[PDB]
Amino acid sequence: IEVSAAKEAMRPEGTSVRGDKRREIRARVKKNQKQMLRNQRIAAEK
Amino acid sequence: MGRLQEYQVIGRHLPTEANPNPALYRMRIFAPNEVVAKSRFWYFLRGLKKVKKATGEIVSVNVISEKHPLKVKNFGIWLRYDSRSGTHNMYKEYRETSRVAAVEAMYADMAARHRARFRSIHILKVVELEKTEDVKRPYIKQLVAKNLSFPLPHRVPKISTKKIFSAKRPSTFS
Amino acid sequence: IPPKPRKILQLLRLRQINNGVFVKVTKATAEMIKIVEPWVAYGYPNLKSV
Amino acid sequence: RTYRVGDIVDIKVNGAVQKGMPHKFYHGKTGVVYNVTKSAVGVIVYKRVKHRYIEKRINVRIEHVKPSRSREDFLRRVKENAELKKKAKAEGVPVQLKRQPAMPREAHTVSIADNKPVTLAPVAYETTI
Amino acid sequence: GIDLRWKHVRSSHRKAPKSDNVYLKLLVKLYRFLARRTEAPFNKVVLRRLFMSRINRPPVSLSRIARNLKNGNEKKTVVVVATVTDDNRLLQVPKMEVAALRFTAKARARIEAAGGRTLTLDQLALEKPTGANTLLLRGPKNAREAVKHF
RNA sequence: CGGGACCGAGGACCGCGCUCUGCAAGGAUGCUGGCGUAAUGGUCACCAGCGACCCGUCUUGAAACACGGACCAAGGAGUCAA
RNA sequence: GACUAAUCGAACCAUCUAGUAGCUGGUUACCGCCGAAGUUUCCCUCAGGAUAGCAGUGUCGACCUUCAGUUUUAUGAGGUAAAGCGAAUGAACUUUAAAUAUGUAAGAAGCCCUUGUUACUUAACUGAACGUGGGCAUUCGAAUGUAUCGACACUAGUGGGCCAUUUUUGGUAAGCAGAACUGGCGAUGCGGGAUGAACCGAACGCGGGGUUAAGGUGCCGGAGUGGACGCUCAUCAGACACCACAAAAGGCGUUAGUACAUCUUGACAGCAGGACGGUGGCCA
RNA sequence: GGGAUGGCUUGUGGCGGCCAAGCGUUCAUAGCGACGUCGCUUUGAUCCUUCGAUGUCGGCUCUUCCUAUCAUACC
Repeated sequence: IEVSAAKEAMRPEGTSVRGDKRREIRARVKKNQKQMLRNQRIAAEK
Repeated sequence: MGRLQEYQVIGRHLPTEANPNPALYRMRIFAPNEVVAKSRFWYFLRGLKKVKKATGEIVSVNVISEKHPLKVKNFGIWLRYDSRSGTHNMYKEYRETSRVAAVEAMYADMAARHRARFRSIHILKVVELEKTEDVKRPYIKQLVAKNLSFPLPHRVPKISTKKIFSAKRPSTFS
Repeated sequence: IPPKPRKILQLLRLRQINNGVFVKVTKATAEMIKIVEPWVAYGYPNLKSV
Repeated sequence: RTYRVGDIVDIKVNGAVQKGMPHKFYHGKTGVVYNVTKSAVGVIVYKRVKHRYIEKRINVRIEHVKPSRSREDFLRRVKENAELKKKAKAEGVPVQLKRQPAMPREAHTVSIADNKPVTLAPVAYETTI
Repeated sequence: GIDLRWKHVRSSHRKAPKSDNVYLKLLVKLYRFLARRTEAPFNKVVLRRLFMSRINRPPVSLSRIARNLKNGNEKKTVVVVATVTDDNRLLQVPKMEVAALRFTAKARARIEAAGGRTLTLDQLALEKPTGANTLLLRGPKNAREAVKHF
């Protein structure tokens, strides 16, 4: 994998470039799950 | 192709610990000079025995002169030549006084009749035909005929190209 | 001329056409001359030539 | 095998995983390690564009990375030169401590008596028949 | 044609002063003669610094001279090819022998009052033509507002 | 050992040399003839052999297209201040 | 949307006003010294930007340290050719080992040893890191080249152009389209390809002599109706061809060959003769 | 303020299968394959199935050329 020098300089220690896509996927899943839980709570209130 | 000479070229693989006395390979090469002769030797050795020039060495290069250059001989040449179809066998005959002269006549003949260049021709055998009965081609058979004698009709006389104008019309009878 | 033959000719000091130099034959020089073979003619000079 | 920051490594992609993989240029390249990971490693590789060099940083999985023997000859020669110079000072005899290129071969004579040469045609007659 | 991958480089240093000071021209002639006819590297350095512009000749103060006069240099002749200025923070001027391009009035007065000697560069050429027992001093070149803003 | 062509930079001596009374050795001298003026040389006009697109300007990578130019004189466009 | 003094989808006159334009046009003596460039990297694109790179003038610093689009050596990648298997085993076999270009490394600024600490690491004073001291100048540890240094300052154009060899990725009925390196051109004259952006040779101060390159030597046209051996006759031959037409194509054109076959027990071509009987075989 | 495919084309369909002289291969018997051929595309009928302009053609008047010939000449 090609690595940008600025991104690897700003990268925290211990983390690798091989987990970035899993991190992004986890963030997207977390946002979608939060929206689903909000919809469920509103529907249960109704 | 050129003023050719025949060279005995002897070469070998470079000696190693496993092979302290490598085999000697000998070839007869028709070439304009010794550099071309050694290059053709290494080309054929690479094509045959997988011995490279970098791992090999030249042991000897000698000129093989004709034994009787004043004796008229008939020569048979077995060659293979490469065309767009592929490789073709050929047996031809030449009436010359030396093997080198026969080989040059062969190169001129191949270039004239089949457009075969030097690099597409492999000379496999050059032999002197020991008997008159060994001659196969009619263009040599008519020359080896008994009591051969011919005239020369319509001989254009040799006139200097710098003498533009002539006062008499030339004759073509001598 | 490509950059590698150009650099080899510069290191051999053959900067002009019909320039000539003496070279001691080693492998390290022979490979250089073999690379610049499309621009040079070379050989073994005798005492009269030298 | 574990790697540390600063050592020299070679990159060799091995097996069926080298099939359509996007960066074929870095295969067979040698670089210096800057980052260490349990399953990966960070390598600095220099590229040449015209007269100048540029620096690229790559992440390579450790199954495609081997330690290099680039400086092994230099360290071996340094050690050998040290011991040979010490031995030369002990014995009072100069010795050659520099590599030299390969020289042209000298003159020698090759005998023929048990090694008679074989005459070869451009093609083999046993192949002709 | 001749293939020239490398280029012959014209000189990137001053060969002559840009100034029109006639006395500087006479000093330059004298030190050209000295640099040609002597082996002393001091003369060549002095000639080259005489060629120099003003930002390349920063002033040297009496406190800087007094700092460099310590540790066995008290009897050497101080050579500056710039202006020697006075430092009022230095309350006691040591005895010194200074040859400079020019002096400020207070620096000259304080050197002569401490009992030292003030010379010009032609007097320095007369007394030390080979630069023997000299201490060559330069001022702080990077102590300029433009250099700070670079 | 012959035959021919082009050239003669420098301007006391100094040097390397040699075949050493001197020389072909760190760059041409010697002898002779005609003429001493348009003879050599030069300028202009024309013929002859060979050579040779119409200038800016624009465009893009470049050409082509396009635009300006009947001719001449005089003005005529990177200045001053902070 | 007609007319309102040849002026009207808002008259005419003067002023603000030398209004603004990123678009068009133009922008004035000579010589000398240098001398360029087209995704490098980042930013939401087009009606986008910076920025790397390449240049010139000044200087200064010991213009000190040497460095290098190159080879060699060691080791990677390419094990890929190849030799053998009277070595084992069976491109995937191996003792050995290709070609093209290609990465890394090749010293005193270096190498090694020793002592401690560690906040790294290790079962661990163990490795490694940081310091400490010492040894190694007997050669400074390949070749070749080396008017090729460094650091500032200020200034300027160009920074997603065209063509081509090679490598590579895709395609089309056929065309072709992306990248990478390199070379050329835009900026460039000269000799030759009759002619000319992309071809070959060769790069340019003013002159004289000599010799060549590519290309040429029947005349135009400087140089050969030059030499040797052959081939070819075209009812618009051919002479700068490779691509297409276009096929394993059609030729009682002409040569040189290869294979198979017949031949004094008479081949191939002819001429003179035979070419018979069951039998008008069966069905229709 | 700019700007205004081309030595092309012609007379014989496509798709699928088969055969096939040959090319290759003969430690694999695969893969190309001209010539062909086979299948999809009313007893001289029906006349009660006309299936979309973005692309533009014209006419005089007059001359010449090509041949891929309708007529005239010959075969």
